[PDB]
Amino acid sequence: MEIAFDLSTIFTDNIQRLTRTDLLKYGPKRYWAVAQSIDCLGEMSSKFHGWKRVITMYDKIVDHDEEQTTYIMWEKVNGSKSILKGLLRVGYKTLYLTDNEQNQYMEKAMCILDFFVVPTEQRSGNGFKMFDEMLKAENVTVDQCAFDKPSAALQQFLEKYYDRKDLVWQSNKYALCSNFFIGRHPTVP
Amino acid sequence: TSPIGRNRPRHDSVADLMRQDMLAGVRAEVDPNSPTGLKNARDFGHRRIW
Amino acid sequence: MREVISIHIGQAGVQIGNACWELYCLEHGIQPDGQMPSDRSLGGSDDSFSTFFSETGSGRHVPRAVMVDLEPTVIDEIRTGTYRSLFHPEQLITGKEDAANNYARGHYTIGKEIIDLTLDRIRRLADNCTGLQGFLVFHSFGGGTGSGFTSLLMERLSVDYGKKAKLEFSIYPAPQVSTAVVEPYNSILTTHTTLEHSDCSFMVDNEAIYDICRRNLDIERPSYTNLNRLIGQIVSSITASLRFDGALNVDLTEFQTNLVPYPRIHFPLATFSPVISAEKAYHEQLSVAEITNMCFEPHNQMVKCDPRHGKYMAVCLLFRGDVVPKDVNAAIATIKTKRSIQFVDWCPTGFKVGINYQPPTVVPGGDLAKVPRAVCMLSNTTAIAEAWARLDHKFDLMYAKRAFVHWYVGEGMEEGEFSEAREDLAALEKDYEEVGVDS
Amino acid sequence: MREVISIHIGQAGVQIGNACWELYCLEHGIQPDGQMSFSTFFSETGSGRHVPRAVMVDLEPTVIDEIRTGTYRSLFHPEQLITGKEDAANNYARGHYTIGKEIIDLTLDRIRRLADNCTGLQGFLVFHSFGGGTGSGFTSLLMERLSVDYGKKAKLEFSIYPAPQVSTAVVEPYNSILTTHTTLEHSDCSFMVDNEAIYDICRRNLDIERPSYTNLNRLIGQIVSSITASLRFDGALNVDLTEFQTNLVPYPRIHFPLATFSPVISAEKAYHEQLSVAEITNMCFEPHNQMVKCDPRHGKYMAVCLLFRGDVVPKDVNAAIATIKTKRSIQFVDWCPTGFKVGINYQPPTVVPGGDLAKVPRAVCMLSNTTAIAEAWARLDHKFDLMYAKRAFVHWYVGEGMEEGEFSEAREDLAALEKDYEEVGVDS
Amino acid sequence: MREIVHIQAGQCGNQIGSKFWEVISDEHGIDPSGQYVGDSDLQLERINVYYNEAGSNKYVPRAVLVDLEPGTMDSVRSGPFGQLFRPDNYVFGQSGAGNNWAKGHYTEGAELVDNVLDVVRKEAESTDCLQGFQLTHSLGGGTGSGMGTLLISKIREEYPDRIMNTFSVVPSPKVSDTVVEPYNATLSVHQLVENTDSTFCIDNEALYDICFRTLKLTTPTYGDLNHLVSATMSGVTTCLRFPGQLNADLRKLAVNMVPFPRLHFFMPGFAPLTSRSNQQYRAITVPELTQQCFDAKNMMAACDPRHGRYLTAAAIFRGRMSMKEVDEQMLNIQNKNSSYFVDWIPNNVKTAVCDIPPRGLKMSATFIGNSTAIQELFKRISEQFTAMFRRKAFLHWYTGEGMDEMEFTEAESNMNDLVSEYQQYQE
Amino acid sequence: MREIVHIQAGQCGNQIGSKFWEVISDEHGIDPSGQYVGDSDLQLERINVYYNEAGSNKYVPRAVLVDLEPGTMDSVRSGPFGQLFRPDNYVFGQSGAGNNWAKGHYTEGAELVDNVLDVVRKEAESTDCLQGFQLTHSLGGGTGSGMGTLLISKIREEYPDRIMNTFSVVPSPKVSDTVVEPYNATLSVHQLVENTDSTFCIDNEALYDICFRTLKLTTPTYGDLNHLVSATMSGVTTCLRFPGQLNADLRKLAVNMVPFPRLHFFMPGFAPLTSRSNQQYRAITVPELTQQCFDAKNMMAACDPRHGRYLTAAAIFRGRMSMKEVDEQMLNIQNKNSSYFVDWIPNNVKTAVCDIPPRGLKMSATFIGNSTAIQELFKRISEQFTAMFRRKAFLHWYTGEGMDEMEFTEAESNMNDLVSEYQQYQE
Ligand SMILES: Nc1nc2c(ncn2[C@@H]2O[C@H](COP(=O)(O)CP(=O)(O)OP(=O)(O)O)[C@@H](O)[C@H]2O)c(=O)[nH]1
Ligand SMILES: Nc1nc2c(ncn2[C@@H]2O[C@H](COP(=O)(O)OP(=O)(O)OP(=O)(O)O)[C@@H](O)[C@H]2O)c(=O)[nH]1
Repeated sequence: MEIAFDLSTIFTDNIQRLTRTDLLKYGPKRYWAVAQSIDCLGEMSSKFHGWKRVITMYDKIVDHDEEQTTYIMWEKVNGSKSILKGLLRVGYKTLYLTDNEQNQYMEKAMCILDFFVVPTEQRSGNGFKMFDEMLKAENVTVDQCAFDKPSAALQQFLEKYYDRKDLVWQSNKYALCSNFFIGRHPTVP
Repeated sequence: TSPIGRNRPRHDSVADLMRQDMLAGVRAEVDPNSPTGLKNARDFGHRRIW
Repeated sequence: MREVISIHIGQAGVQIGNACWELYCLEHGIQPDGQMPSDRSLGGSDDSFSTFFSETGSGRHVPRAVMVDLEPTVIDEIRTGTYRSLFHPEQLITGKEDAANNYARGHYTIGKEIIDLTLDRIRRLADNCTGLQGFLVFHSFGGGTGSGFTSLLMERLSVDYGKKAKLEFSIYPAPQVSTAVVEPYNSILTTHTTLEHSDCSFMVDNEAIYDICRRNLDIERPSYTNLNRLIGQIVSSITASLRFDGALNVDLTEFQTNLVPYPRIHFPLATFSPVISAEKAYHEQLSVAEITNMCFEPHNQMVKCDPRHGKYMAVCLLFRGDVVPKDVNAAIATIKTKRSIQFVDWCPTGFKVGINYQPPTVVPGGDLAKVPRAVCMLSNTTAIAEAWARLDHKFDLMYAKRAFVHWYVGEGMEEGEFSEAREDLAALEKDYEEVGVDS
Repeated sequence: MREVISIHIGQAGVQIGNACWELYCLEHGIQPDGQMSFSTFFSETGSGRHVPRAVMVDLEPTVIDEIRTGTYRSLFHPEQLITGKEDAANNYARGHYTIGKEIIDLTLDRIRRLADNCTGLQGFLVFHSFGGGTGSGFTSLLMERLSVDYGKKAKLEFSIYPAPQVSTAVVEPYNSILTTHTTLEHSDCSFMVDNEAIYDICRRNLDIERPSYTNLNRLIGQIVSSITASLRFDGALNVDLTEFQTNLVPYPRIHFPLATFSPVISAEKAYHEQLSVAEITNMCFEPHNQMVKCDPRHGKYMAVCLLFRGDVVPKDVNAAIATIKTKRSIQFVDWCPTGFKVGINYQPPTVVPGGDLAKVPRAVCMLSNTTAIAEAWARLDHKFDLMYAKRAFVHWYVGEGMEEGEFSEAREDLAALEKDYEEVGVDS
Repeated sequence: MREIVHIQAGQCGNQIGSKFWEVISDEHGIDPSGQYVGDSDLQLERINVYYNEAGSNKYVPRAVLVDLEPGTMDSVRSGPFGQLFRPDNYVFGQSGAGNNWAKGHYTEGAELVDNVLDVVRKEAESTDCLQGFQLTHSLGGGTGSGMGTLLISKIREEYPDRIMNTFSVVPSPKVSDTVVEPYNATLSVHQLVENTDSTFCIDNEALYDICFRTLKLTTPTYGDLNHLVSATMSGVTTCLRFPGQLNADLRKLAVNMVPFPRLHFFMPGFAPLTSRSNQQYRAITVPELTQQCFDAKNMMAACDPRHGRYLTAAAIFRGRMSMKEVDEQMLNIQNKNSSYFVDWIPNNVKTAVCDIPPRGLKMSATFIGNSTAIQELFKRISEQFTAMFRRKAFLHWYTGEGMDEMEFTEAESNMNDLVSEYQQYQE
Repeated sequence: MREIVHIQAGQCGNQIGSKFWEVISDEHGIDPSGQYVGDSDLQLERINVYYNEAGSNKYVPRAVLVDLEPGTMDSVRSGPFGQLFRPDNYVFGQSGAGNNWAKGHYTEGAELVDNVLDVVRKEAESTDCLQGFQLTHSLGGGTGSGMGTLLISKIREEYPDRIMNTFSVVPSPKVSDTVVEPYNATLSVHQLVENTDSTFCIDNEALYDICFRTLKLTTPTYGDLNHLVSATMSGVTTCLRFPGQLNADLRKLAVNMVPFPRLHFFMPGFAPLTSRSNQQYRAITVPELTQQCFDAKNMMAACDPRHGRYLTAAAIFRGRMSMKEVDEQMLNIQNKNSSYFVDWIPNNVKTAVCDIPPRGLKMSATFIGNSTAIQELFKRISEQFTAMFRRKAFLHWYTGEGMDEMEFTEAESNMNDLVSEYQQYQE
């Protein structure tokens, strides 16, 4: 939860974009703070989900075959001690899509790998700023991103903001909006 | 590129484990549409009747 | 953790394996190249995909399957098809040339050339396994490659493992649709080995699925792909209990205990009741009662045999989807009310119910309509004896003239083996006749 | 901080150095023209140019001219590319006595200049081949002079050893026998490698139908990178060169260990393999996976060093070591119950673009001192005795300044070394 | 002071036990996370009967969850109340018994029962005074029917004095779901007869009938059946956990309900069972509660109580009420149906009143019946077993596992002897 | 008032010391920059024992960092608590000793020990009253063992009265990683016996076994082992820094443990080690704490404690707890396990209580046991040393530095003497 480092000296703003290149530039050789923060955030995410494994750590992110980006928000508390607040991950992956009436599709989509915020900061409008900052950063809309097995709160948020409800499920455990503007279906439904 | 430094060997997991204080005690609700959620809501669960 | 090993032999076995593995990849959300894009699901229902797919150090998933054939072209299709990277390359075992639809070639001469490699690959796969539940075998009785290699390999698997379950879904020869002029010989020969070294064998008739697709699916001229998809649906419905949670689960041990009254009576039927086209299914609710009624309809059987001419001994109903036990009880009561479905008097409760909340999965562009619930009926009945009687009659007629004895005996075969297999199958038919009479 | 000097003699050594320096540039991100932790292998100039700490010497300039016109022409400082006028013609006597002295002074002066450039000189690296004339006479002269000058400094070398069947020169046994005397005299630890074994490895594991010298040199460079990684990359249980020598040299003369890089498998097959620590450790000891054409089961293991790289956990290493020890087939000397030298590095190996190696997550290089290596000495001694019983080609050597008795002295030294190998392996 | 140890075997037993602890935590005011959230100290004054305390206001159940297949184990752990249980109490083998009595009773149960006995004994020695063990299992399955009986025999060996309760589910042909279940039932009946102090037979057909008509549930599932069973669970033992005018523990119920040692098969029921729409249609008071405790269609067992006279009956009431009103209702019920009770017993029914009713109900009554009508289910199971054994329908599996025809004949003879003993008092 | 000088030699020593300083800063609420950010005034009451005042509310450890490989020093400086130390205290050489005891003791160690002793003396003269020296090192390596032996000899020569305790990591065959490590261990145990008031043996195999069994860690790392050692070390010296009902500092412990001057090898342990799941469901109590302290598995020596007899044992407790509850537990332990304690000592057990527990922990117990079972490690080391010395396995490397072969023979005899005297009281 709490990190014993002043994140302002390394992070420019409250919410930072961390591409694989940025992780390389923020290596844990002398910047252990950011690696420890991301690992603790992933561990908290897995503990909340009650899983037997963790899916968000520095090593697999930097070793991941495809490029990925990470968004972290924090808060200044002490001179050399700060607090961890949230996390956010997304990246490019290729998927085979199928909409209503069994129509095959294939395209590159923004697959959000994970969402999590610290339980002590639950509710009170946390993470919507992350949503907005990401969609401004890579200039994509909600309809253009893919969701990886959303939990109930996630499509609740999608109907709360942007009113994207009735998420369509996919055979590959992914979920997307009912609006598929990509077209170019390989197979006639 | 550059050499890849792994924090996993430098990770200290017993620090939480040795500390009797635990951030656990909270569980994520299973999706009702999921087979686990369906089982939990129907076979495990029961709608009030008295 | 529980896992199973699937073995596919011959062109029929390989194609069935391709179809069923496509269905498994779709069910578990696995890409055709072996990737699992669902990162979150990797930490959740791990056992589901781990039942059929092994986990690699790179995050990829390798199916626990063995692609073996005496000729490479059918396997070359996989190495060139969409799923080329799905399967581990070493499990794609290819011989030099086919068996030319000869059981002796696949049992004595050519089989032994790669049986050692196949056993080594199976041993390597099993060593990585920890909670192995059984083996799935896919082959065709009437062919030469399948009937020979399965005969050679089943005994080796039995002596290697023993108590481990061995389940095979095989295409039984059609009473009227003949593809190979010498298929009855191979069928009679493999009947001996499939009886001794198995736990339960599921008969399949090509003409049965032909007429089922003609009637229910309205497609006049189906290809082998539709049959492969339906058999994949059968096997997925059977195995859904192991890899998914449900009320009143039926695993391999429960299935074998319920559906095998005697060691030689392990030849049950198989049928998927809710087969219907997309346009037709929209007009019916397909509730539990009607699908349960369709279960016992002779037209819905995937083996060309008349159930009314025989009787049901034990029946298993592996319901999947939105099913509650009250509907199952009402359906079973209604089934027991009618006297057309006649049961043996010594087995009053020969029904084994199994329910899973996992809905059936339909492939994109699939013939099967999306349905909330599905039931896969597995029944041990004496009506299967008529097909065996017809096959024995055809075998006797062919062997009386010694029409193709020379081809077999030229590949290390003894003529007495034909008589031995014939008398074994005759004794098995007599065993069904004896067990079918009421006390 | 901790620098090491590499010296290349002969065509084989020059090509192996080319490959290893390409691999080092790939690992450290140094551009092929020298543009851009790395202090071990490179010296950073003020202008930003990175110069490898390597010496390129060959009596025939063609192989050096290949680099001087190749991709890495700007990588190496020009004075490091020492060249002669004509090769040794595969003659050890020509390589050393009559010719090598012409440029040995310049070569040793360049070595001294490079050594004075750095401060933490851990040791020396020499790449050469026993069969060749230059890489045996010039190597002998240069390394004996280097040992005389420095002494206590570490001296490591990687020597190519003639195959039982693959012999590209008829006079290979003579030069190999002549060099074996002095490689036992000055080299602190010699890494002997056979080309035929690498060919077999490429044919079997990598499934390459038509191997080439490029693949062999790439594998050798990978092994050199693995052994030298502990001096330049972080990781628990670091293994320094001095630690390495202390671990694998139980006797002053028994310093000829084997070498192998285990996770060599095709890319289309690597993706479908777990590549666990236990599995790779077990297949390290495969008899056909050793790059010296001798069966380890024939001899007995005496001192084994493992250098794990990438995602490695010490508990998995301990489990693998216990499983290996339980395997009675992998025999060990009774007087060294703890001969396993475990080393772990956090830096995963890199893959050369176009190279046959796949991007494994973890890798380990196994270096074992075993008595099974005596088979190579037996083969070489048999060949030399057969070729010298009738004095096949003694006239060239005696005419190029060396004495007839030198051959007999080398043969008796080889016999003594084989006797020492036989004696050290007996139980106590 | 009077602690109780719970054992759960098989998937059915584990489900019923999970519902049991859910209901008990509801009554005892325990949060699913394991923290006490109750308001009345009476809920906590004797919480030691079921829950061991961790000191930091945290309680863990005194339960032994065990099953051959780990699938049921992690299914329970993933449940809403699965977190509450102690991880060291989760015992499992490799795979399920396969509905095979021999597999769960002679080989696989043979290995697992050592660890099960170890954990049970360790957990029992932590109690000040363990009154006894109460267990939930299913007769129709293999895991329960075999291994639970083996554990019962072992515990009886290790604890000849402590009371034993076997809240078990018996199979019936009407809602039969397993082909081989009669074999398990006949193999387990003798063990239950010879190693149990109190047995409460339960049938799913009776549960479905009650839900369909008595309670009018549109589409009840196993959850509601287990909830009714758990309501009976709490009702039978409500005396030990709360004060009452007529305080009767499980020992007193056993003494009143067991005229003879081999007649310890009971038949339970729940009184306030009424549909949601009929809550205002009916007002609740002692007369109709007492009447419903003896109603045939409100009874937890499939067998009709009319065909067999009650030997002894037990009505355990809860909540504030008048003792004399209860006595008058019981005497009126006894007199108005004297043909339904044995004459040689001067007073068949013995009651017990608690001062705390279940939450959501003004007052509740739990019925226990030692009626001779139980012999009907045993007769049906025995005739099914005879029909199956006349041709040895599935004997080969058990014989391969090590079973013999002699054991089958002995079990059938013992169960027929029990039926004959019931018929002896059936006049 | 009773300050302690802390020195870290060898890579393992530096890592353990870094983890220990991190743990102490966590206990004392000290910022990694050295500033005090604690929430209690009791921490600053005795912070001077381990830290030196820097004026502006900043505190720096009284630690001396020495290592011949600058990479370890660079890693520590770049680590999470690198800035906690001051750059003056850092000491390093050019290259490591290369696992060569002679290299690290006769030439390179001899050249570095001048600066090492200079900085150690400069730190020592700045104290108010130097209670003693503590040093972290590993016997298996070359640099750590040689430098530790040389430095402990030098400090004993310079400080003939102060307490010297060394927290050494004893190599074991199961997790052996160095070929020549038995030689280093044989050469170091000589000086440890000669000039150390107390040496705490630590085995990596035992730590891995504890982490796998009790902790149930998925994949333990060196960080976890260092954390365990750090927690034990902090527990040992808790009497000096915090008040308690019964104070037991280094001198009192040293008096109460050793029966004879040269039998000064202790085997530590730590109580509250609990897995993730069992943390919330284990009633941590003084009986539980002492049971796990005396548990064989929890012990950090690979030797089985039951394969010997305890001479003297001390358990140091932290947190509020009644004295009688601890005394009764100690009497129960000494009575039940009387066969494991020597009879010739009237009271084999030593007790200690501290009022302030480790941060985030309700109460903890630290166990140290001086049992004859430690002789098994020395027996294995002597066996390996004799096996290697029989054929002169690696003696040429050590003789190259001028060290005589006769030293090996004398050390082996002293190894026998240490085993013999331990075997002398072993019965
Ligand atoms: N009232 C309930 N009966 C159940 C429930 N689940 C199963 N059963 C009954 O269980 C009976 C079969 O017993 P089990 O399911 O425990 C099978 P077994 O004992 O062999 O255990 P497993 O091997 O672990 O499956 C059958 O008559 C079912 O109707 C449930 O949730 N409630
Ligand atoms: N592994 C390997 N061996 C090589 C390579 N190039 C040459 N060799 C070996 O080197 C030997 C040939 O003799 P050289 O050492 O090149 O000859 P030299 O007389 O010393 O030097 P040159 O005359 O300049 O070639 C044979 O053993 C070759 O197989 C190479 O790229 N890789």
